[PDB]
This record gives sequence, structure tokens and C-alpha cells, in this order.
Amino acid sequence: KIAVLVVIYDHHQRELNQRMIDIQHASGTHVLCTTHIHMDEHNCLETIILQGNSFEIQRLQLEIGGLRGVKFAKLTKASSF
Amino acid sequence: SKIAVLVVIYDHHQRELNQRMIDIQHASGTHVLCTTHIHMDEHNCLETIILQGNSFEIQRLQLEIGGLRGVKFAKLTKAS
Amino acid sequence: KIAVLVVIYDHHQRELNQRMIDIQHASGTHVLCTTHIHMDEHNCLETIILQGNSFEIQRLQLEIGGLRGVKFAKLTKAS
Amino acid sequence: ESKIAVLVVIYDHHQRELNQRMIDIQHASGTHVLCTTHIHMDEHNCLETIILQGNSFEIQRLQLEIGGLRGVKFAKLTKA
Ligand code: NI
Ligand code: NI
Ligand code: NI
Ligand code: NI
Repeated sequence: KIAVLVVIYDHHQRELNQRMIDIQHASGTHVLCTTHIHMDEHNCLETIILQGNSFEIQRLQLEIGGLRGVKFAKLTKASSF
Repeated sequence: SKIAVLVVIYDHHQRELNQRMIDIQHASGTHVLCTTHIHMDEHNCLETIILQGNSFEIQRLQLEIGGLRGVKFAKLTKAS
Repeated sequence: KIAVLVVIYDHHQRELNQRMIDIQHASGTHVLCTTHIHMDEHNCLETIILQGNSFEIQRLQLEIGGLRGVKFAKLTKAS
Repeated sequence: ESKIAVLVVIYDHHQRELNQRMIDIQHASGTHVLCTTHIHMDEHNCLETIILQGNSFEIQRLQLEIGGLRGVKFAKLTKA
């Protein structure tokens, strides 16, 4: 079910956005959309909203967080009434 | 003055709700940098609210929003 | 097919965001997501991304642009 | 002075170099990108809405540069 992955990454790191986008189109999760803002000169905050099973999400998190330049990849997950 | 995301799911039919949050956030003295809304279905929205301020005002905004009639879910993510 | 509605609205106007949300859930179009930023003290910029047929989109535009406080609602459409 | 605009792009993310090139064009641009939202339409198509801010010439120009790129399928500018 539905979740948000909050990522903070470098900015100065190159081909990182390209590699993140690559991962998401690849992922078995359905990534509804991602928003990015500029945190400061050196840092970027990106909020990914996705749907899927708990393995596919957990995997997509380890994948992104594993990229070099991704400083931080926390995950919020919600299930139901 | 740190940054955090606030993930909320709520029923948009609880009238008063949406505007009340807008009011709580203006009051807050945390600035909402930007926000992304997803209309999940007839009765459920997901907002991700990227915001910035002192860590007490952020702690508080969650405290306030989470308890509102019509808010089903509200988790805060600190950038630290 | 896919499109984006860029809306600039008041901010000081009340129950406007609540009325916008209401419309979209309502719309026959499928609204994928909407992002808002603060433009200044008095103005808000909201970018709605939606999928649907050209009548449903054209309707959703007129509906939103009609609301009081919506200063401006341009539309981008792609085949 | 310094106006605001949204730039809607559709592009193929498999054209490697493309994404990074746009990041570069925008840094150079001397328009500051306030924020941006990306939707993965399918295997080969992304839609970015890029909210940005700067002098109307630099904006004009960013469209002009981005629109022409190998891999960009669509690029329309909306002035505020
Ligand atoms: Ni506000
Ligand atoms: Ni909604
Ligand atoms: Ni940048
Ligand atoms: Ni994409």
C-alpha cells in the first residue's frame, strides 16, 4: 500500500538524478510522483510518493539510499482503515 | 532552522479541515516550503508538506495537525 | 491524454484550496498530483498534472479558473 | 524585475546525458529553479513541471535551450 520516501542527496554529484530516475522506472513499485526542492547550495530534498508491496518498497529504499551522494533516505508507510 | 517533511492523509470532505491546516501552518511559524497532494480516492488525500523552522515549532505542527477531526494519518520526518 | 494546469491563486482567499481539491476529486479527469509553492506573501502557484479527454480537461480548467481568488489558470496539453 | 514561470517538459530518460544536461543548462541559466515535480509516465517518458524564477529573457532562453535537446519530446513555457 501507499508510502513516501524522503531523500536528501548531494546536488554536486553528477548523474545521480539520472540514476534515481532510472531506478524508479525500473522499480516494481508504482511511483506516482516525485518533488524536489533546493535545500541549500549543496543539498537537495526529494520526496517520492509510491504505491506497492512492502518488499518492493523496502528494496527501492535500499537501492536509492545505496547511491553515492544520497545522504539520507527515510521511509513513511501507511496501510488502512 | 531545520527542514522536515510532514506526510498527512485526510478526508477532504471534513469541511473546515483543509482551511484549518492552512491556518495552523501560517500560525505555526514554520514556513511551508512547498507541498504535493495526491487524491487517493473519494475520501482520502495524501499531502507531503515540505517545511522549515525551529525543531520545536515542527514538533508542534505535527502535534496540532495529527489530532484534527478528518486527519487519518500524520508522520513527521526530520532532516538531521 | 496528458496535461498540466498551471494555476495562480490568492492565498488570502479562504476555503479556496478546499474548493479546488473538491473539484478535482469530482472531475472525470484523473488528477495524478498537484504541487503548490508560495510565490510571494499574497500569491500561490499550483501545478496540476492530470490525464483525460479534452472535454473533461477543458471543463476542469473553466471550473477552477471560475473560482473566486483564482487569478489565472493556463493549460498545457500533449498527445 | 524577476518574474516566475513553469516549464513543462516531456522527455525520454533513456537518452543518457539528457537529464544531467538539463541540470547543467538550468544552473548556467541564471534562472533559479524554485522546485520541480516529475511524473514517470512510462518506460520511456517523463513529465517534469519545473517552477522557476528569473528575468524574462533568461526564462525565454531556458525554453529555447531545453526544447531543442536530443531526447526532449515536448517543452512549453508558462509565464506568470
Ligand atoms: Ni501560506
Ligand atoms: Ni485530494
Ligand atoms: Ni540545482
Ligand atoms: Ni521518470
